[PDB]
Amino acid sequence: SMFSSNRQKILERTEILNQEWKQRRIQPV
Amino acid sequence: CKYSFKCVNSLKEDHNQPLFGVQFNWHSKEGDPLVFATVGSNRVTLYECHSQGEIRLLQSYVDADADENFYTCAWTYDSNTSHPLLAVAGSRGIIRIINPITMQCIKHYVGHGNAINELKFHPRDPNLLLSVSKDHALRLWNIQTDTLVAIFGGVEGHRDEVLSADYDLLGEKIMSCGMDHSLKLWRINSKRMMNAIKESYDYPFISQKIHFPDFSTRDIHRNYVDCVRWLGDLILSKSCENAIVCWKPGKMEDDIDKIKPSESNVTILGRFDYSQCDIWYMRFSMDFWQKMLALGNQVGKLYVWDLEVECTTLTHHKCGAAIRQTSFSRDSSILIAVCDDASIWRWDRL
Ligand SMILES: Cc1ncccc1-c1cnc(NCc2c(F)ccc3c2CCO3)n2cnnc12
Ligand SMILES: [Cl-]
Ligand SMILES: [Cl-]
Ligand SMILES: [Cl-]
Repeated sequence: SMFSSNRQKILERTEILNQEWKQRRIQPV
Repeated sequence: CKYSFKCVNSLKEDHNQPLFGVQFNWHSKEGDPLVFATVGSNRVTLYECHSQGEIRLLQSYVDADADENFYTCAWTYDSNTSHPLLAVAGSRGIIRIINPITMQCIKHYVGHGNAINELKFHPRDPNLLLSVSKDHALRLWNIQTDTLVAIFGGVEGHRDEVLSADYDLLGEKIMSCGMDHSLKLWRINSKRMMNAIKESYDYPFISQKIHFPDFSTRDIHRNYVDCVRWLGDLILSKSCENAIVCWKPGKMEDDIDKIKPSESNVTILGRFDYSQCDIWYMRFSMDFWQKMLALGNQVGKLYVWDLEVECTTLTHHKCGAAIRQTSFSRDSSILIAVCDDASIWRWDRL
């Protein structure tokens, strides 16, 4: 499906960004 | 729609001017308070969200130019110090880099021959800032070396004001749109662009002049396109027809990375319909996980759709002014809307 395959791409790519974010410790404002 | 929200608070900024932008800082780590910035008139204001719907004012930046009108802001971080940074721009066509801890401008960039409508930071490299302008061009800046990496425009660039642009999730390509009714793709993972980005780190610096996009279409909307965002390999964009159109370059089966610059087809997959949002300059937003889509209208209604469905309407009787932009917190627990009457509305997810 067009929807199921695109959702899977979003899931994999957002997980890559979330893992990059989890490794960072940006100071609070 | 399975998503429900409760309006827990609202306030009005004392300048009484329209608020055109709102952005939560998605770079803040877990455990730290949720913070958002609002932009409008010659002001940038930061707020912290707390329990029981509290919207805590932190501080404001007032530009020395009383006639500056900020239209957009974007968050990033300093890769060397891990401190947060906020970029702002508007009618003057000047990009200001603000230190949010002090709310002071630390540096600025000139170059655009007119107003800047949108700023966006690259999702992987925090130093790469994209600006889009009424001068018909997009510009990519490296804020670590204070260099202009590239100018996207010229022979086959936009022929009228650029209103919006977005990077894809991994930061390999940009889609831009504007007053010429077109949506254009610019690949930044090309060997030319990857080398230009590397040269900007080695660094007057000579910017790449990218005259030709990797795809262009005028067949999705028949009028100005004021907002575009990627939804994976698909695109969401809107004009004044009370609909956000979900589409993709090429035929149904065509892979986004195999599309040739001369590709003449587009595939329209569907539309998210709404009402009373046919004036220019109204932005839609998505949460981090791209599970929810939000858009405010001219009479203060906030539409939310569940993107995991191949519509919840948030209304408050005292919220009646145009909602220019909305922002979700990184964890999707809070949704903030900002309006033409300088009001800010906080909606908490149930
Ligand atoms: C001065 C002014 N008065 C009255 C109404 C609007 C404007 C205005 C606002 N915003 C922008 N640009 C930013 C921008 C955009 F480009 C596309 C969509 C979008 C926005 C903000 C919210 O949704 N303007 C550019 N020129 N006038 C403007
Ligand atoms: Cl942002
Ligand atoms: Cl070129
Ligand atoms: Cl349309």
